[PDB]
Amino acid sequence: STMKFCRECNNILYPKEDREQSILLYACRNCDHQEAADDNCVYRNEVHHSPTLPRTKAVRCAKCQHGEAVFFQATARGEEGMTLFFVCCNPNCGHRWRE
Amino acid sequence: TNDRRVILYLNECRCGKKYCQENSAYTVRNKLKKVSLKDTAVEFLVEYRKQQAISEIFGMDICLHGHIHLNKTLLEGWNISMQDILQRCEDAINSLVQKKKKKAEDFKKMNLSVSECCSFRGPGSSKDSDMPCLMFSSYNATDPDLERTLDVLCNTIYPVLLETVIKGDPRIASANIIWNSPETTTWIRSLHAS
Amino acid sequence: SMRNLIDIKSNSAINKLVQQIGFLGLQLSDKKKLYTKTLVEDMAQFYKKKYVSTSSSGDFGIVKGCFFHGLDPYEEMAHSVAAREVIVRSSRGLAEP
Amino acid sequence: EVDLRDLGEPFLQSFCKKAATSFFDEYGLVSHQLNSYNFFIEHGLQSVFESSGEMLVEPSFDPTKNKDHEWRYATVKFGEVSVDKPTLYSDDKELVFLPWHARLQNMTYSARMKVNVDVEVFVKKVVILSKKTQDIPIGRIPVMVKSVLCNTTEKGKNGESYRKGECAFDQGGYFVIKGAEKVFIAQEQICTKRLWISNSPWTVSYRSETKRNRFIVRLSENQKAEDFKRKEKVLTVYFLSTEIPVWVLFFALGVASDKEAVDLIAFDGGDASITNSVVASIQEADSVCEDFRHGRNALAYVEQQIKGTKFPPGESVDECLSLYLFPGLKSLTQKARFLGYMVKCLFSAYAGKRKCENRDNFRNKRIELAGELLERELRVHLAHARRTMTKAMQRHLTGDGDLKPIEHYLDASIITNGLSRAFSTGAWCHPFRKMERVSGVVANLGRANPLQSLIDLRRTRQQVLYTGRVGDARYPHPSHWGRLCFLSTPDGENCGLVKNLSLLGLVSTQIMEPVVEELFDSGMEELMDDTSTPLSGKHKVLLNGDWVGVCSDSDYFVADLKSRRRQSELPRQMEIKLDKDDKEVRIFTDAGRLLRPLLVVENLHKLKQSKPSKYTFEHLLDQGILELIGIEEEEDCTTAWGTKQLLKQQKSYTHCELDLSFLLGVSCAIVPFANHDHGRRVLYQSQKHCQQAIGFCSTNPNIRCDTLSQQLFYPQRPLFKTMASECLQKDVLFNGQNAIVAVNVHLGFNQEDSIVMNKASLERGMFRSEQIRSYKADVDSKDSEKDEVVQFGKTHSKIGRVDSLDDDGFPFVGANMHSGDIVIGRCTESGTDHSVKLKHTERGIVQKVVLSSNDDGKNYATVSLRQVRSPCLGDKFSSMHGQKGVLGYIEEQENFAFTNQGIVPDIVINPHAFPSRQTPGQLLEAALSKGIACPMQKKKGKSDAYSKVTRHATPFSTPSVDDITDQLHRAGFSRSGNERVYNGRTGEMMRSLIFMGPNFYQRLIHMS
Ligand SMILES: [Zn+2]
Ligand SMILES: [Zn+2]
Ligand SMILES: [Zn+2]
Repeated sequence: STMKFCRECNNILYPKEDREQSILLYACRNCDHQEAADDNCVYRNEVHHSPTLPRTKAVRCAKCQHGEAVFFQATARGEEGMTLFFVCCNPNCGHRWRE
Repeated sequence: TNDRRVILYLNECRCGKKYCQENSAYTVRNKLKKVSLKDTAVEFLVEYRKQQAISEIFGMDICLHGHIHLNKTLLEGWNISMQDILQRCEDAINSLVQKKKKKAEDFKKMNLSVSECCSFRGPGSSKDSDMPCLMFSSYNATDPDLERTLDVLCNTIYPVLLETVIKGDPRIASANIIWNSPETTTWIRSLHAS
Repeated sequence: SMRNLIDIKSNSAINKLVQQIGFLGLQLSDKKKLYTKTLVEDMAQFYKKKYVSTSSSGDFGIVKGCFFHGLDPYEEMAHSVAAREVIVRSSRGLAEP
Repeated sequence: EVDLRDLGEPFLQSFCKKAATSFFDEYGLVSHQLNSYNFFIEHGLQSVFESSGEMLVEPSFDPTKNKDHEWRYATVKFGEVSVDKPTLYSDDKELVFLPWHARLQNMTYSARMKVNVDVEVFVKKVVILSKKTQDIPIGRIPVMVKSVLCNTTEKGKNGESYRKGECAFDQGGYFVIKGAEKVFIAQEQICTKRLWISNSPWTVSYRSETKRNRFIVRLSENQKAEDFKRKEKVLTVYFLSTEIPVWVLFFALGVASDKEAVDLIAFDGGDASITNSVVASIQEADSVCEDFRHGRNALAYVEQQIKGTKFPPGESVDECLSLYLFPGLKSLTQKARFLGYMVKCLFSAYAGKRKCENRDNFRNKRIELAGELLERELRVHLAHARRTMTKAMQRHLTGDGDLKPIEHYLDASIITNGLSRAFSTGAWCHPFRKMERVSGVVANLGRANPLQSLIDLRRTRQQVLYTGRVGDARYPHPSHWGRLCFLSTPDGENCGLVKNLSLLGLVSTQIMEPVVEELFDSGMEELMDDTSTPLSGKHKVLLNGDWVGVCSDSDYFVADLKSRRRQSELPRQMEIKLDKDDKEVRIFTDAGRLLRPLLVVENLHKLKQSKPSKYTFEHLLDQGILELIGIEEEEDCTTAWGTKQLLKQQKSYTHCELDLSFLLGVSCAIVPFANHDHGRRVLYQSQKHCQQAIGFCSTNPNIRCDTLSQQLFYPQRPLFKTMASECLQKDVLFNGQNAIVAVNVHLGFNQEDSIVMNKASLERGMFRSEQIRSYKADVDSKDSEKDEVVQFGKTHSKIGRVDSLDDDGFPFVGANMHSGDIVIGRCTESGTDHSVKLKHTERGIVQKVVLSSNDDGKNYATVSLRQVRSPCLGDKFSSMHGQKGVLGYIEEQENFAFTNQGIVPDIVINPHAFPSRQTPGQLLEAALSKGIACPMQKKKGKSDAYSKVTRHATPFSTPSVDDITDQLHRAGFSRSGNERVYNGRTGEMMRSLIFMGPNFYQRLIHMS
């Protein structure tokens, strides 16, 4: 939602709809001035939000010789239902393998 | 908070299925781990236009249409459907106005979760309509007299849409899978020698 | 001489001697719960004092040096906040027993 | 010369040593105390008294004509204040007055203030002695020693510095209040004149210590929480009441329209929450008043300042009150812009782009020394004096009697008693609430060392606000680097709240001679006189938290400001702060920052080209080689760790520090090998054991009449050298003797941290001390009330023991006063004794008898006893490393282990003390000193053989193990530090090699 302003008073515009033509139009509240709208959105929020996954430490990896591979529940495109996969938290791993 | 914890042991072996233990470890978490609606959202757009012709109601009670867009990858990651979201939203908004609350949301619409609405996002986001679900309406004030004083009443039910739960028990605060090392270095157990 | 003045088995006084022939170790963490997280975050930031101007190896809170060979001023300051926190912890309160 | 090599490290380290010793030659170590008191006397005393014109409305009556309001409303005003040097106001040729007179006579070393008041009450508004009021007595203010008022400062060295009131160790930053030596402690306050951003209700804040009508803008309050409301900005409480929304205070100040107020704030655009917040602000604004219609339709809502206030701010509550917001700003078209800047700061803090204000970061803190504290106390007692005076002027309505305007109404004893109780009681005025009191201020001055006085004169103190999450208020914060000390602190009730000012630390005083016009010559376009919106993304230049202009390309502008400061064209105590992210420039001309000097890496290096044999510090601040830098300015400077090798590895440095051991305090910087010990041990040594060791006392013991003066016989300096002890050149910073220490098992007497000495060494004078205690009494004047006369006499009728008393009531000057005798004969004429007597444990030879008095004849008596003590079998000692013990066993000489030269140790300690307590610095110190004091063989030819000798155990720059062990190889001894001994009983070879070598030990007070 970008703010819009009046061309006579340069105050903030107030959206206001009369159902004579089924049309939205921005109106000013200062003098009397009105004009026709262009956009659609009356309000926009983008509310907010603009590891705690379980780890093991006793399994072989592919690249690094570590025990860790974090496992979370997934349902992949070639998988089925509940599946587990193992990629090490080391960035040397980079590889996702099935059991 | 010490009066609320419960430890759960799970020992049903089968002996040789090879990671049936860790599959047992996590599905019982999946039945209990709480996920909500307010976490997977991105934005929230009410808009008088784009559904003027979709407003087919003979007296024109329908003007405002609040989108609540999701993010696709988290809805596709944890295997969360879209129609069960409709199920869990509709029955909750029914079963809480059946509760003695108000008569403010009796005429809730809760239309459909579509995963592709339209080429939206006038104010700059520039995405291509990826889970824009729950495209509701709020015609409670039939023949809406004032546009701005009705938009605020479409912002007293957006919170109760955000605060609902999708997959998991509503009573559970958390659930954690930890401690692959039962030796004597850890806390008090009932059994572990084996 | 060092076999005969120290009890070999005890964990209490076998790391004290590595703090003066070996290295100290982990002097800073956010789990030593008396100084707040802000002190940790700007002590991590203060590693611009010739530690980012020259290096990025090692880490803040890790001292690679020992008491016998001496501490250059950053890890001396980190050791000072650690010893200060132990003084504050073992000094305050104690009326609960 | 651009390489900066070829004038390398022996030149640069020599220059750093010369610069540091010239620093202490110019400033000393009590510089800040003296500067703040001197500034108060020179400027702030006259600055306090300019208050008002003293109107008087005299409301008593109106029934009748002869008691109408027909007697004249008076007028009187203050002029100049004149402060004398302190004199002893006796009749028949008054005398000059000294601090030793004040100590020995139990009076206050104070000076008289005289004010040039003018009064011109004159009957012309009924329906003069401006002259003859030049010198009016107004209180008596105490005087700091070595001030611009003390009489011990006009002569430099050998005219008459020898007066009768001196020591060669005293530098005098103290007071004398009724016989006692008082000393202020530096307080710590928040830096006002700065915007402060909270986050629990999001309430960005414009503080002002003066002008107690000043406001905050708060965005995280919605007034309700039913379903939810949008966060809207309310300009909350403004005149200690009267909340207003933000837009009424926009259109009261004459904003033309919207979309310029959005450009006055000028946030990012997008970030919906911000624009939702401001449209909710407008929608809240028009709900309480129809604004922006006339010049009075919006300004008329500013109405709560009239009746709904509870406290109407003066008379004419209108646009006259618009000089209660932002007095440093001059017209409304800048005040509107500064309100927009405040709101932009709040919005930028909400989105996580500007971090909130951390209180314990010392760039947000101003330290109040003696000047500001005397400001505060004198304002309190002067306001009480003004009220007490104007109530006294009103009692003479319509009949004069005693009308002489002065010396009948203005009582000096009010301010006198006030300033006396402030020092004597500790009831110090709180800096905020003008009715309560605070306590953690002026204390006593220790005298046991000459180092305890130095430590006691350099301290700063955080108060206790409330114990609910004080946060990091007792932990070293990275802004302490170079200014306060991060090793030494007290422990206990105030661990980490009292901090020690470092060696090279300095405190700014004030900058007069205003510098707004001085900034135009490098950039600094001036601020406009209309909203409009011509303001680009140009940087902002604030002056003490005040818009005075706007510049662009600030990377050149602050470079030119620093170049004008280094050429001695801008004042030296001015910080230049370039914030590149927030697009902002701050300039500080403030009273109470913390400054320290640094080497500027010049591109020409005049030291190569000129080379004189002298460098005054005023001279090195003119060529810009050194530079006084605050805390704000330093974080924009990448500083190396010394010329040693570190300014030679690169050229990415813009400054250099003189040496790294100047980071520490006055008492921690002289400890050998001080970065090798555990931090707890260095805290012990540098806070308690250095302050207690027996050593030097004074260089005129005939005048110090105090309880328990103590002193050694043969004090010494250590064998090693540190940087700070060499630049300071005070051998009174070391109080102990160079004992020889061998680590070995004795027969079981040195267990559990106990030590074993040598009786032969004790009999040649080693550690032999000498104490002097003083006994005091008093009686009235001579005969007056202004029988109970307890006049000092003998009373020959044999009350107690009178073998040594004379006829006057006091003993003679060679007596041998015993376990329990009569020490002062304070007996009356016929009644029983009131005489002072010794208790069970005091005795000794009489040293002197001092008999002084007071103004009202209050005769004072002083008797000092002397004793000589050798250290007994219960006394306590310690090393330089927090390694203390008790002397448990004194051993005869021929039983110690002896080397092939026949050397015997003086102190033997247990080897179970070292692997646990983690002090290898004591072993390294012993090896270093043993390598110093030994001779050096193979001296014939090829060298003078005594020039590659290390004597420097500077703390953060210390010799390596290979240096020490190769020195011990050169001196002839074994490389491992050990030494072969033979036993003193069996006489044959002890199998285990013994570690020996000298160490500086200390002897502590509270003997037993
Ligand atoms: Zn208009
Ligand atoms: Zn791998
Ligand atoms: Zn949508």
